[PDB]
Amino acid sequence: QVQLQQPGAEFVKPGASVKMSCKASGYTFTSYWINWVKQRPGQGLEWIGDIYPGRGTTNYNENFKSKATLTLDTSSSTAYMQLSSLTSEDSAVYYCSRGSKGAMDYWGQGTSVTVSSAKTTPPSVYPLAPGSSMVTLGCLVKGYFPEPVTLTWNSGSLSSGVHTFPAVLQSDLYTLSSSVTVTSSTWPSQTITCNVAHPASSTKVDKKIVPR
Amino acid sequence: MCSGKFSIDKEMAETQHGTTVVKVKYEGAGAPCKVPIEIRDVNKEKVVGRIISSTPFAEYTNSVTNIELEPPFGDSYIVIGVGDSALTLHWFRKHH
Amino acid sequence: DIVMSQSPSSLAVSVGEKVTLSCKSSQSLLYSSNQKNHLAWYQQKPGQSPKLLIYWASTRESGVPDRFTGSGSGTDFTLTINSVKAEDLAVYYCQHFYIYPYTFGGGTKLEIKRADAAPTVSIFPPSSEQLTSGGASVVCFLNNFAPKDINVKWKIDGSERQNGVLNSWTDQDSKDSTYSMSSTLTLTKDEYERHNSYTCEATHKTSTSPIVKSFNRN
Ligand SMILES: [Cl-]
Ligand SMILES: [Cl-]
Ligand code: NA
Ligand code: NA
Ligand code: NA
Ligand code: NA
Ligand SMILES: [Zn+2]
Repeated sequence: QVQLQQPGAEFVKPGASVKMSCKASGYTFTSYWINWVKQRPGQGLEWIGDIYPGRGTTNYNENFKSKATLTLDTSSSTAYMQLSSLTSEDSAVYYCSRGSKGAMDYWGQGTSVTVSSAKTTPPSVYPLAPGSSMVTLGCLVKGYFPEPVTLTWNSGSLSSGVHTFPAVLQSDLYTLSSSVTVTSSTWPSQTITCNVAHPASSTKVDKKIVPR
Repeated sequence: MCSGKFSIDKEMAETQHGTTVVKVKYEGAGAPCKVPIEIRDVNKEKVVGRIISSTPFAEYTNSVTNIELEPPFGDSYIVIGVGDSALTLHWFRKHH
Repeated sequence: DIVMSQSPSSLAVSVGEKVTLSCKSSQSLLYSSNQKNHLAWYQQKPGQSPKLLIYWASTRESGVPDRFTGSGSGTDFTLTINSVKAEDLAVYYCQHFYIYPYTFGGGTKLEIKRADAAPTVSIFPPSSEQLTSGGASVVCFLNNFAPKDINVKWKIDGSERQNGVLNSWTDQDSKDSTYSMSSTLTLTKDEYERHNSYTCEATHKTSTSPIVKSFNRN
């Protein structure tokens, strides 16, 4: 089926540039346009420009004329966008989409770009055990940068009853938390462990929740 | 109107949404000014109301301007500028 | 550039209820050549990429259930959802492709309306590891409640504490249509160890009396 594959995230300093890919499959690549769209965390969608595979035609939003560059590689059925002279204003998710007559009928999952001069900092992971049929445990992930972190329980085999909350930035550092609710009769007999991966710092931390 | 010379910044091309766009670099004094435009069918007969762009303007000497047109099917001719400085571009739009 | 304005900015609707969303253009999106309105609607579920629902104002994209219908022309458009489903929570955007550059509306947040539900409150004292680094976070989960509006109040030895509190809501759950919230009172170990009782009180639409969870440092 139709698919557009983009890298998950990019972390770069101000003044630098970045290049991100958009790999298409499931249809004849030269028959459709590719758009690029920007979305700031809490905001809407902004069209950056488009490019037509084959002919090489490009069009830009005047807002991104000096900021963005759209290119192709027809052999790999890939499209690329480069952003230059980066600032925090450029911190956003960047989607690629397939265009059918101006409508964007398919989308990539988006590449989240963080532009910051802040130092990369791995997360401290703290277990949250209870100080009665179901018991709620948790993990507090504190003092990391940048986003994102990926939180699983028992390496993903525990998914139901999970609430992972959006991180909050306080003083150049993020903090999020995660709860998991399991049957009381089978904890702590059947162990529960939170895994917190932080690709930016090339770090993962596993913390088994033990009764206090 | 705008009476300076016009030149092509990027050759006319088809857009994702069934129009055509051409970037023209204004090389003349008197900006800002109205870009003289006129579309003529194969019979040099003025084809009407197919300039999708709002009345296009040149901002300053050597200012590029995007013009979007909805050319008719078959042969057409886009006259940009006025007088002997006028550019005449040819376009052919296929039915699909 | 063209400006796309959407109203309302947000609304709440029940499963099975009908809803109408608006999108006005600052100029006509109609091509008289083929009487095609260059307008599209998209649905972006939380944490996901946008999905195309309709194009040319009235034409449904393949795979989209017919309960989504597009209507309108010129500069006045509307997307109607009848028999709204629980999984339809999302932000709906309108977009023009009349001319470069394409621009999107501000979007409309579609919240789902379900039966009220009081939160399950759980409190957690600081872990030994954090204390060793000089920190002392007290965490409080308030899970699966139905109306988003909710207040959390931290008391230390029975005195309200507003400084050092950070809150975060999950997005509305797709299935049960509930919300969840984490509230963390971050203290230093120094202050934490000078007080005894720590409490979080959840005042919610579902109860006149607050839901109180507490522990003693003992
Ligand atoms: Cl104190
Ligand atoms: Cl105090
Ligand atoms: Na292909
Ligand atoms: Na594990
Ligand atoms: Na949190
Ligand atoms: Na485990
Ligand atoms: Zn104190």
